[PDB]
Amino acid sequence: MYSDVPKFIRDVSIKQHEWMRESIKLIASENITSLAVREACATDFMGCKYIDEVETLCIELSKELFKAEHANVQPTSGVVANLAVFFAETMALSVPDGGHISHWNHPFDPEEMNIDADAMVKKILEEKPKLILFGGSLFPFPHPVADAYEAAQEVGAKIAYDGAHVLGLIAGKQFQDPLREGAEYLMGSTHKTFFGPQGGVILTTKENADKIDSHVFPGVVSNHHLHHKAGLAIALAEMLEFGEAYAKQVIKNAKALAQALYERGFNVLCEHKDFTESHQVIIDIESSPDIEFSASELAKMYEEANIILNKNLLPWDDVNNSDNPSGIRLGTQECTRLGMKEKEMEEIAEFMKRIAIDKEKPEKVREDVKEFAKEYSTIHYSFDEGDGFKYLRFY
Amino acid sequence: YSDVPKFIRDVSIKQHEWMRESIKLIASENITSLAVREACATDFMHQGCKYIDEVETLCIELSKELFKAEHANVQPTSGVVANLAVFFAETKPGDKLMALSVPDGGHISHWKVSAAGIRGLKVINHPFDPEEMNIDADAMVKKILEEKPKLILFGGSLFPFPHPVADAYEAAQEVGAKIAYDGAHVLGLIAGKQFQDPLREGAEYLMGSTHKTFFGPQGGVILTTKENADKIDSHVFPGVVSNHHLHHKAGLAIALAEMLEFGEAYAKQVIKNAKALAQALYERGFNVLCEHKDFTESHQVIIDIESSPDIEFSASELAKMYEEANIILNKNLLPWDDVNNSDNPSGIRLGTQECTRLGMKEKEMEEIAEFMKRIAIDKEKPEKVREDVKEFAKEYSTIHYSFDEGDGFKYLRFY
Repeated sequence: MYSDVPKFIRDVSIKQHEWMRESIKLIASENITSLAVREACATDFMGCKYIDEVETLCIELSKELFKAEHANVQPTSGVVANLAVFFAETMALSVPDGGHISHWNHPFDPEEMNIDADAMVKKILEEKPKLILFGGSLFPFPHPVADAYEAAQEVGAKIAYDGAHVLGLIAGKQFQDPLREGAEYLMGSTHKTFFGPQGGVILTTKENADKIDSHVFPGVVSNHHLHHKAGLAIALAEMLEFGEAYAKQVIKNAKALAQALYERGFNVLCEHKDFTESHQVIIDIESSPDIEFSASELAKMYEEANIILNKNLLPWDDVNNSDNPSGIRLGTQECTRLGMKEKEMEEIAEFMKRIAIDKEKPEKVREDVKEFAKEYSTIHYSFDEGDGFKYLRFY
Repeated sequence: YSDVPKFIRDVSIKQHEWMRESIKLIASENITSLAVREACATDFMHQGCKYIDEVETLCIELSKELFKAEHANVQPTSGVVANLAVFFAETKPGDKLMALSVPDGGHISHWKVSAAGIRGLKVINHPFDPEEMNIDADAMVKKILEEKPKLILFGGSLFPFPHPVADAYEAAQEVGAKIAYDGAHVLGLIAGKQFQDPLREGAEYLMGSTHKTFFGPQGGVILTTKENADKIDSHVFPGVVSNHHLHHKAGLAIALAEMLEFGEAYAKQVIKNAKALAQALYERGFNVLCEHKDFTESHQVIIDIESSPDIEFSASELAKMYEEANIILNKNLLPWDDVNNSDNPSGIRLGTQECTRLGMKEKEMEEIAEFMKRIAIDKEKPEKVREDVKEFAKEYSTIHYSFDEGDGFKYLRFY
C-alpha cells in the first residue's frame, strides 16, 4: 500500500514538465524561473546565521533595483503584501474594472482602458479617502500617479501602488516609476512580471516611516518561506543585470502580439492607443464578429492545442457571476523569458487565428504548436542560460 | 551581480553542512524526505493545467484517510492561514473566542495581536493549570456556560499534554458553540494516532501546519465534517482561483503517503524519545517540567532554567551557548513568566521530531542530554563540546520513516 504514490506523483510531474515545454504559455499571472533560483527553492532552509545574510542581501538588492529608502521582503504573497499596507493607515479598481479581490472605486471609462485623468482629480477632493491605491489584475496602461499627488496631500491622503502584475517592468525601468511619480508605497508579487519565486515584497520611503515590519505578522520562528528568500536574492540580481533588456522586449512582444492578433481579426482593445504598454494583451471575443466561439469555449479549445491562456471579465459584462465571460487575457512575459521575439508573436497569433477563425481542429494545430514551443525551452535574461522544464531527480 | 548566484549557492551549501553537523531540537521544525523535496523542486510557477488537479485531489483523498475525516482542505499556505479560514467561516466580527493564552503557551494567531485581531476581536482564555501543563478542564466547562463563546479553540505552541476536548463538548453543544483544534504542532502525532483523537473527541475542525511534527512541506490543512465542507472551501482564500501554490501540494501528497505507511511507528518513537530525553535531562540536574506526569505526552520537552539551581546560566544565555555548541533549540516564555513583554524568558523548549526522522532512538537522547549538561552544569566551553557534538550528528544524516533511505542535507545542483 501507498508505495506507488511517490512514483505516481514523480511521473505526473514529469509529464507536467514535458507538456509545459511543448506549449505556448500566455498566462499573464505566470512567469518562468531560472535554474539558479529554482536551485535555491529546493533548499528548504528548514541558530540561523545564513538566513540573516540572505535577508539583508534581499533588502540591499531591493533598494538598489526599485530605488527605495526601505524594503521589506517577508510577506509570502502579493495579497498579504497588500494586507500589511492595508493594516497601515487603518480605494482602487472594481474587480470588474481592474480585478483584484479584497473585502476583509476609481472613475473608469471602459473605452479608454485607464483611470480617467480628469474625473479622478475631482474625485480625490470630494470623497475624502486616506489610502489611494493604483493597482489591478487587468492592467493595460499606466495609472495617472502624478495626476493624483497634487490633490491627495492637501486633503491628507496617502498613495499606494499594488503593482503585483507589473513589478518586473518597473524594475527594468519600462512601464513607469510610481515611487518617484508620487507613490509612497509599492507592494507587489515576486512571481509574475518579476521572474522570481512565490513571495510578496513591499517598497517604501522613510519620510514618515510607518514601520510595517511590526505588523506583517513577523514570525522568525513561526511560519515563513525562507527557502524562497534565497531564490528572491538571485532573482533580484538577475533583474538588476538583465531587467532592462527583459522588460523592453516584454512590452514590445505584447504590442507585436496585440497588433498581429488585431490584423488577423481579433478585437483586441484600444488599437488607437496602441493596445498596451505592459505585458498584457486584452481581447474582446464578444465583439469579434469573425470568431463565433465563446471566450470560455476558446480558452478550452486553445488548451487542447497546447496554448494556455485565461478567459477574463471585461468591465461591461454580466452581474459578477460569470461562467461565460467576454474577454481573453494574454501575457507575453513568459514567452519573452524563453526567448521569443516580435516575429515569434506573429506565429503565435497565427495559431490563435486558425483555431478561432479558420475553425481548424485544435488537435491538428497542436502538432504545429508543440513543434514551435520545443524550440524555445531555454531560459533567457539570466546568468545561467540552461534548460527550463528540466526535471531534476533527488533520489 | 554576476557572482550573487554563486554566493547564495555557497551560503546554502554551508547551511546544509552546518545543519548536518548539528543536533536540531527546535520543536517547530522538521526534516523532509528527498522525494518530498523533489516534488517541491518542480517549483512550477502557478486556468490551464490538468496534472495540477490530479495531485491536489489525491492530497484531499489521502488526508481524508490518514485523519479519518469526512472532508479535507489542503489549500492553506500555513497553519496560521488555516486558523484564519476557520475564524472567517465560523465567526462574525466581534465574537467570543475561547483559546489558550499566549503566556500559558497558546499561539500568537489565537489572540488580539494576530489572526483573531483581524476578525473576531473578543478573545477569552482557557483556565490554565500551571502545576500541570494543561487546561483546567473542570473550570473550563464552567466558563463555557458562563461566558458563552461561539468558538472554542484547543492546541498551543507549548503543548506537552493532550487538551480536554471531550470535557468541553457537551457544554459547547449547549451554548451553541463550535470547537476547533489547532493541531499545528501536533498534527504528525495525531496522524500517527498517538497524542489524542480530537475529531472523535468532539472537535468539528482540526487545523494544522504540514511541516512540524508532520514531516511534509510548508503549508496548512483543514479537516472537518461534510456539514462544513462548502462553508470552509468558500472561506480559504489562497487556493484555486488565485496563487495556485501547487508545488508544495505535490510534496504534500508524498508526505501523506509516508505518514500513512510509517506514521504510527514514527509518532510512537517521537514521544518515546521525548520522554527518554526528558528523563535523561532530569536525572542530570535539569528541572524539566512535570516529572510526576512523566514530562510529556508529545514531542516537546519543556525545561525551567531559572529554577534550575545547578545551571547558573540564564535561559537566554544557554540558547546562545548551545548555538555555539551546535545544539539548536529555542528559549521560551513560561506560564509564570512575570510579563509577556520579557526579552529574558525562564524556560527552554525542545522537540525530538527531526532527531527521530534522522534515526535517533532513546540511547541517543541520553547522549544529547550529556552534551547539554556539559555546557549548562559542568560549565564546559561550547567550542570544546561542539567538536564532539558534530561527530555525533554526522552519523545521523539518513532519513528514516520514508520510502527512500536517502541522505537529508543532500544538496542538488540544477546547473
